[PDB]
Amino acid sequence: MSVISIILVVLIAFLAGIEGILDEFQFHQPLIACTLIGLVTGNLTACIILGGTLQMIALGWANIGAAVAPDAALASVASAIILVLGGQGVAGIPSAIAIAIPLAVAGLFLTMIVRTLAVPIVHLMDRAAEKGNIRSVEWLHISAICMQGIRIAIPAAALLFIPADSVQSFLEAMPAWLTDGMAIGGGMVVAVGYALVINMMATKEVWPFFVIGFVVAAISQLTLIAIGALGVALALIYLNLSKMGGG
Amino acid sequence: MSVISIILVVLIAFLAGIEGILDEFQFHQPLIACTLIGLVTGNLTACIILGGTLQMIALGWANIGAAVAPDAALASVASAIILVLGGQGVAGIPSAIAIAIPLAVAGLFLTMIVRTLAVPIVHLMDRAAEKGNIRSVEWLHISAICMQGIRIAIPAAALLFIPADSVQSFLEAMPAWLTDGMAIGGGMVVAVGYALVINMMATKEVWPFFVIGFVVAAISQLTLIAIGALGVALALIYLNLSKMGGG
Amino acid sequence: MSVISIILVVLIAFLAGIEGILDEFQFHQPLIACTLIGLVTGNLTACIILGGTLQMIALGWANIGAAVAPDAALASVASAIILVLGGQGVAGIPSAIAIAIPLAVAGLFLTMIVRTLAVPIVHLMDRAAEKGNIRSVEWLHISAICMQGIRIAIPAAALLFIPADSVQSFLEAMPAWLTDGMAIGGGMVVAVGYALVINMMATKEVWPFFVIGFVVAAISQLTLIAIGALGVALALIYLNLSKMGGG
Amino acid sequence: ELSKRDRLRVAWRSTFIQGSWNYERMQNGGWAFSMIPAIKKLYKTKEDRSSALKRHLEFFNTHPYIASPILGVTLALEEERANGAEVDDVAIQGVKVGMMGPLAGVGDPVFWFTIRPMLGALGASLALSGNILGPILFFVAWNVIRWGFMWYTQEFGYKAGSKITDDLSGGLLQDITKGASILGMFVLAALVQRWVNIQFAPIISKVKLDEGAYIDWSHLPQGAQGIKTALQQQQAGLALSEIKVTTLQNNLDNLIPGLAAVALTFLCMWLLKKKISPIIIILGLFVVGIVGHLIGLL
Amino acid sequence: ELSKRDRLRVAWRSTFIQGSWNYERMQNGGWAFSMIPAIKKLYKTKEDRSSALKRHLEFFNTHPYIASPILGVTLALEEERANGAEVDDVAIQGVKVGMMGPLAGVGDPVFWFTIRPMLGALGASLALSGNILGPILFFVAWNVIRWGFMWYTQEFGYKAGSKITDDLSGGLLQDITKGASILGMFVLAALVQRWVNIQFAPIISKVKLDEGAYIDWSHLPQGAQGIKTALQQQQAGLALSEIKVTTLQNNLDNLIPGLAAVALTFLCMWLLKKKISPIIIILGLFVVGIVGHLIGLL
Amino acid sequence: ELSKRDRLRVAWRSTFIQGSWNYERMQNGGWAFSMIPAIKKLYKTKEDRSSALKRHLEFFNTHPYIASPILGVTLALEEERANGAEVDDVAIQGVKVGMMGPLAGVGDPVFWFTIRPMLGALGASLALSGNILGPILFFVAWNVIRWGFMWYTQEFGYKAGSKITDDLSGGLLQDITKGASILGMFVLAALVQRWVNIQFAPIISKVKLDEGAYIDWSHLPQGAQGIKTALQQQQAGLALSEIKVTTLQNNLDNLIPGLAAVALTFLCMWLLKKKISPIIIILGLFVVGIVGHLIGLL
Ligand SMILES: OC[C@H]1O[C@H](O)[C@@H](O)[C@@H](O)[C@@H]1O
Ligand SMILES: OC[C@H]1O[C@H](O)[C@@H](O)[C@@H](O)[C@@H]1O
Ligand SMILES: OC[C@H]1O[C@H](O)[C@@H](O)[C@@H](O)[C@@H]1O
Repeated sequence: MSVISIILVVLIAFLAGIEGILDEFQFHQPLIACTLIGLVTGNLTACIILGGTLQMIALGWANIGAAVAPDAALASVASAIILVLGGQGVAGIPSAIAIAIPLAVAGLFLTMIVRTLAVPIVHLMDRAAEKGNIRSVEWLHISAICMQGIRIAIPAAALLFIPADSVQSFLEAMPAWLTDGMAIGGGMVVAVGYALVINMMATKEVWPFFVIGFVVAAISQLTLIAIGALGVALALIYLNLSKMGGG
Repeated sequence: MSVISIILVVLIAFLAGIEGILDEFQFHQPLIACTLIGLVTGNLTACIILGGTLQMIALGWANIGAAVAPDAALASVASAIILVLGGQGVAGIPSAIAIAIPLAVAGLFLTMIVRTLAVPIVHLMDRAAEKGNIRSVEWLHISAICMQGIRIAIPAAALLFIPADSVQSFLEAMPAWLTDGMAIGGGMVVAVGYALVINMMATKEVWPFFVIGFVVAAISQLTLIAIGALGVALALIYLNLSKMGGG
Repeated sequence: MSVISIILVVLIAFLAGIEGILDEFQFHQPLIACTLIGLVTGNLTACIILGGTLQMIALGWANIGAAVAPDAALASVASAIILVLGGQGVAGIPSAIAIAIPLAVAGLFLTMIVRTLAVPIVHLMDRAAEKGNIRSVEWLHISAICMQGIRIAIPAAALLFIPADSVQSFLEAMPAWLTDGMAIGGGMVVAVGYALVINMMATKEVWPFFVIGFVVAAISQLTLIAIGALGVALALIYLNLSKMGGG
Repeated sequence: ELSKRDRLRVAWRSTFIQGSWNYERMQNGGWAFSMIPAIKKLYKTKEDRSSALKRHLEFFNTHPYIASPILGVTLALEEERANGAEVDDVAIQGVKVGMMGPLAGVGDPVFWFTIRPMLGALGASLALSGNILGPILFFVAWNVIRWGFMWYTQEFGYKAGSKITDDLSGGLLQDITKGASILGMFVLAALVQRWVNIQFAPIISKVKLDEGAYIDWSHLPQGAQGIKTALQQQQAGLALSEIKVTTLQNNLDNLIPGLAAVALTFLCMWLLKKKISPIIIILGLFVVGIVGHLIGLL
Repeated sequence: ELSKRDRLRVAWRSTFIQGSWNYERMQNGGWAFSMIPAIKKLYKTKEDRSSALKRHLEFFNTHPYIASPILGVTLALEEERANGAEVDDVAIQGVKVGMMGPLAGVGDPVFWFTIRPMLGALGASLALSGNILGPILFFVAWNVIRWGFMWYTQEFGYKAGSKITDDLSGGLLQDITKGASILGMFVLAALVQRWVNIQFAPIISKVKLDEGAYIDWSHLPQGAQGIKTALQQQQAGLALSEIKVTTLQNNLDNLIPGLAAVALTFLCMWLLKKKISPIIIILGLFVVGIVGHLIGLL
Repeated sequence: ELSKRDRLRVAWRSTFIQGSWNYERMQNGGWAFSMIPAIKKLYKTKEDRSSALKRHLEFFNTHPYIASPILGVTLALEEERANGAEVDDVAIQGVKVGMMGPLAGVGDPVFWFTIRPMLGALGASLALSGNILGPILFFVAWNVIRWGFMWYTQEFGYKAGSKITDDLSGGLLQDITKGASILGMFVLAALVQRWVNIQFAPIISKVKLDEGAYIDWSHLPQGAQGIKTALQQQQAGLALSEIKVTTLQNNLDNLIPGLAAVALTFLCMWLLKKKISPIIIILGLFVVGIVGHLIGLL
């Protein structure tokens, strides 16, 4: 609404965008990306609930070995802006969570194109590297970082100056076959991200633990934290047995 | 209904009967005894569902060490014939599965009498064995196999030329104390089959695994396949620990 | 009702009271304190149900290392007397179990005061010990045991000669803030009893087993007996692996 | 001289190891039938044919699929004792008896209670959907693995007894026994709990609830509102009926589900340890079930 | 000379090991009472009776049932130090203190939280059905096991200290300690989660559902059809009420059930590690509970 | 001479290890950017600066947090090879490639799938209640542990390669790898089952129930009594509707829940083993999902 609010939200959106692949300070996480954007826009307690709700889903959304994760950063800011612009701070939480998830069609490709646009950047970096001008690499790196931040900075600024729902996007989307196909495909991409890391560590000694974990994760009794604690306990028992068993 | 159909069904019933104790090619299993008998009788897709439903029950129906299992082969053919003769190929599946199970009164006795009727067969086998006529033993064995097939061949042919329900059996059964007592006893005999094999392998090193399996088999969360995978994983972990722990 | 009944119930209440800290023959257990008091009062089958119901709750009510447990003995007799005096031997079981539990306000303080009142008893024991009169210590010990029995003998006798409701207690209790605060605090004290014994035995080798036990104790599938059997099985497997793995 | 296409016939006849099954002698006639070509090729002129029939008609009961190791070791001994006059007529039986228990104990769980249930469930997965590929895959895979196991184990048993001393206690051939035992115990406990119906049907007590438990279905709002009230109150945890019917089954299930099943299994194990024939035990189960339903215990 | 029917009396008096229980000195008077016949028989003429009372009235707390090993080792040492003048007055106390902790740690879980709960559940199984055999079996089996354990451990402790050096670290007498510790940790974690009620009662948010979750209990068909529609819609997963009432208990349960219970147990463990008396801790639990219910946290 | 406040700058710029992320060369520009001050201080007059840029711009992908060991080993080797003419220019690359796989495999699960989910759940516990302390604790604790790891591992890698031979296969530095692998496989299997939605939506059969299963919504009592009859019948287990709608999802769930998820994960693993880029695989998942929804399989 105010001129300070728009610049604060675009600045924090840029910060979240750079942290999207920086992935060190974790602004891109919805548990932080939705509370900083809610503290400065007025209603604060109305956004922490949405941040926690989206953080529940956002677990297991790591970018593993050249395999991106669906809506690491774009959803966290995009749903929060829609929640705060349209009112219903607590009642609009399901509405925002039903819009953050289907943004993988505009969230995954939007980051993949930015990651692949940096090939000329590294080529020019090497080009300046032959002459040994080491002051230009330390400028090109931050240029790449700011380019990465643009992909979140631009849509955040756009959302303010458009209708507060953004469920239309010019065209009402292909007749009910693309909008749900992309959604159902967004729930499968993470498997690829898992598929690499499971491929990263895979021995005949740890496969039975994979089987046990895939079995004991059955219906609605054990939470994710409970399964993690069970895995830690099993690993500790195995290591304690192995230490004395070797010899 | 045709002359070809009756001879095909009695031939496959004879094959299932010999496989009942041959237990090699698994024709006696309802997964096969109900689809071969459904493919040749017309409606095929209406019998595979019944075959799968009876296969779910038929798990854990092994004949272990002179302990027979209830209705290994007779039920698979008998329920399928009733299903196909009386119509309702898909609606009559509960009706067929409600008659396949209570045939243990006519399924276990009918097979055990045939198994004990072959003692004179091996007696005559030895009698011909003293004289060294080894061409007659290979005929007596085939005659025994044919006799084993008869116990399923005869009722299959009888079912066609009687009313298609066969829930009467001449007398309406003793007044509601025999027909249900035999039923509740048929769900208990399998314990004997386990009792021997559990007796077959029983060491102080594997009893805790029996306790764990008997505990983790609790309410409606883990399927049979899940419990099998869990057992395989536990066995593999134990063997991996033991191999390096020995020394 | 009869003069024999009152003396029998007060005698068995005294025996339960002395067994309260004797804790040897287990009369103070509701499985026994409610059936002996029901056998002699007439209706016997109407009290075994209450005894079992209170025994189910009474599991995990051990007095561990100077940490008392709520209503080890007082509740078992007090609920049974109310059940038998007011009729509804089977219908009054919930009424009795709803009064046995909230007696921790009059059950824990009433026993701890008796435990701390015996310090002068052992002081006098030492005083008679310096002169070497060993015939007086063996009298003071049963004197202390009888004093312990009094704390259960007195309320049992009082309950007979008062109205059979006993949910009044002269004053109707502080206005709904004390009677429920004490109740919710009574369900928390046992943790201290656990906290000591867990502190009594705690190594880095057994903590993962604590984690596994705390995890697998989830919603309404495994009973306490099942969890105990699981713990025994895990312990046996660990010991079997350790015995061969050492060397 | 025991050519290969004689072992082909022997292995194919091993498919008929059963069929001549008898309580007096189990799987003896079938074992003799599977050895007929071996007698035919190796012996002559009828003096020792009858000796072969006598020495191949004694007690031999084991798992039908894992029995080809014995059928290979018998040829391995027989082809060299005749050509060399190293007749034993008791070592050929000692090697048979020695591999009776362990082989049955490693074959019965793996085939009957490990591969059979998983393959049946996998086949019925597609079969319950109406797809023939379920049963087709079940048949093809089971027969392929069975025939491959029989062939490979029979050729492995064809190796002389000089290797069987190391091929009996591994190594690797003994570790598989322990793994199969563990897996079989696990699956057998699961089967004992899940698929032994000893559901009792007595009634212990019929107690009416206090006026704080039932929904009190006599003052609810009339029309589309009492519905909501009853549903919410049931979700709260209020007892459905004014009388709490309690059964012995509910009381027994509070300790461990299926306690009667494991108790009966242990009783049958103890009975079998007393050399009681399983037929008498099965008849005992039928009679105890029928008299229990007559009395009303079950 | 410590005849058998003297250790009979000693073991029977060991049943009253408690009774003289005190916060200052725990189980000291009871320990003295259980040793009175040993003092009576072996000592004389009153110079050393008082010394006996002094050296059998110090601090001694352990599990009541597993205490007969100490009561046997003390007799084994005392019957020899008088007859041979090897009186120590410090090794008889060193053995008492050195077997104080481990025996308590191996006896407390086994008897209180392993055998007591299983026996109580087994007894209440029949007791909840109205059958007296439940409590009868509980009483008889519990008495048999306690008396047998105390007698066997007492007569094992009667063996001289030359054997206790090997009978303290096995072998077999140390493995049982580890097994009991594992079983106790498992059961204690289960008890901590299941039977520590810290049920909170705040309310976080009262959000009205969107027009896609509630059943719309204002437009259903009237009579025998709306009922079925509501039941099917509930089975679908539609939210029951217009407002999704959320509690702090629900949010806390999403991490691990009973997080407050384990947190409180850890806090009490840390407090006990600071040498704080358990009575003050119990009073602290009572006061925090009452003030929490006053505030509204609980 | 690699002063401490140069390693501080190097570690701070290591926070920007990513940002110049490319599919051609992953994390190469960021790695070069993190070594700029070290190249500035130790090199001079521009002949070898270009060689340094070529030597620190090759392929290097690992976990962003556990990469400071490499950044410390490279500094340790460079500070000694220039001061001593021990130029190797292939061993400093061999050490980079040698710690590529194991470090990524011990860092990816621990940070992304072990600490991230636990801290996210813990923070959202209070966040779902409206308390800022949740996100505040998440941010503070995560950044504290991240910076502590990045600094301690960096200063440990600053130790010469004479120690890295023992600090690569422990001991303790190899057992942590196995424990992290076990925990990662467990949590990854849980994630694959729980959070891979491949919910099918075909319909297999539409069978009408027999006259013994459905509530018979045509003869129930009218008003507050039919409600009770229907609710008790539902609690009994009677089928709500006349037609038992069965889906392929229901039949597939009877074997193991989430069989499609693990099947797809294994297929993707096999595709990745064929050196196929993950980008093509992700596009394949998108296209297979959209065509499946078009056909109706999903
Ligand atoms: O560890 C592998 C590494 O691969 C890529 O560089 C990125 O996806 C990182 O986030 C990931 O950690
Ligand atoms: O393995 C023992 C063996 O015993 C009997 O011969 C039959 O029941 C077989 O099916 C079984 O395999
Ligand atoms: O075992 C320790 C011991 O401590 C105290 O003396 C009492 O609480 C006993 O009941 C307990 O057994």
